[PDB]
Amino acid sequence: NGNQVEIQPRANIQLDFPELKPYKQVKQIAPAELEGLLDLERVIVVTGFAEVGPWGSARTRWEMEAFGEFSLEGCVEMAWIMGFISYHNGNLKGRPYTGWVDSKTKEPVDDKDVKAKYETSILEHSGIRLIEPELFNG
Amino acid sequence: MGEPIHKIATRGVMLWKEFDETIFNLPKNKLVPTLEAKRDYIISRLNADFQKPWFATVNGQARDLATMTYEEVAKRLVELMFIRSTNSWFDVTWRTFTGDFLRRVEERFTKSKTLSLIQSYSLLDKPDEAIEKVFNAYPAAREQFLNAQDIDHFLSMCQNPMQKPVPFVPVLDRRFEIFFKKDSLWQSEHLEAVVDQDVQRTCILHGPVAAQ
Amino acid sequence: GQKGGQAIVVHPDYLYGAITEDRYNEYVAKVSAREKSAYKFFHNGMIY
Repeated sequence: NGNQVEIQPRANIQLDFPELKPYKQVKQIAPAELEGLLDLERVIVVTGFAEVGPWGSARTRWEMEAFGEFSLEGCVEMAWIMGFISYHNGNLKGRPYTGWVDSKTKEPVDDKDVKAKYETSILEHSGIRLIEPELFNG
Repeated sequence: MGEPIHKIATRGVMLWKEFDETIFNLPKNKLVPTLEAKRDYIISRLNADFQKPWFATVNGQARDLATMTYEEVAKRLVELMFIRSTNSWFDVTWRTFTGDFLRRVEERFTKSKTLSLIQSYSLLDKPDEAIEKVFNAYPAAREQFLNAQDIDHFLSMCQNPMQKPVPFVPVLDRRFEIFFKKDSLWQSEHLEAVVDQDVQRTCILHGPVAAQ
Repeated sequence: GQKGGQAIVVHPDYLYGAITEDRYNEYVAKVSAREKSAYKFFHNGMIY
């Protein structure tokens, strides 16, 4: 008799802003008498936060803390932080490529392959580990 | 190339002449700052008077590819490429463009391995249904500005050579003259693929003396 | 140096019970717009 396209996940890193529930839902949990009771000028709120640490940003550190491993977004963010993957936009080996490439070899790398190619390196050179003289001037 | 061409004095042709006399004649170093300064005026003129409207326009409000959502981009592509009167895509390359964008949306917003939500581009013959189904599969993309990687991919596949030039200006940059001028002839005979089916947007070549 | 310290962080949703429905709705709309703007800024700055 002669002679299905499969779709691959791509890193979509989210800022993880707090979930804003509907007003009735957010009002049910709080007391009914809180409305107008507090001086909001006197209430202090953490509107932003971030960090730089052994596990990259707050997002990657939180992923490693909570789930013990990096998701696709976390692993791609860690590779970008560690310089394993750089972004490229334009002609590359003739054909036009737009996406992550290896920083050293400049070859295209897909978000699927970022984990398989850099998980070991990220784990070995993140977190608590032997002191690296190259990071502390020999 | 800068060669003279006689065209009917339409609104689109007058915009062409104004850009020739104020933007395209400038040197390369002056081109980009001028486009940045006159971004709003250029966008308004493209959306009002030219066959290639500013792409990032939602509900008539000027936007940018970065300030547009995936659903908005897909809807804009369907609006500018799919002809409702004929109930078919104007060009198969344009159908492939829109389908590739939807495939990229699915890749961006899928969490793991999954079958493509558009297996064949022939399913795009009902683009409203295809957009509804894919953005129901990935509802997060309805209220989510385009990823910068996706913007770069959109521009690259607008620059794809094996493709009919897109009927809009995606971004104002050094290649704005290319986007503005390339593929400016078929619109005269295919007014059904124009924003308001208006000749004033399109440019028609004609002879000033032979027009008598 | 005996630098003892404590802080207490309460869930943000207990704040939103101290405001009106209209104020909360406009705040939510502003936060949604700001989150979209911050997302595009963050991804642009990350890639470039």
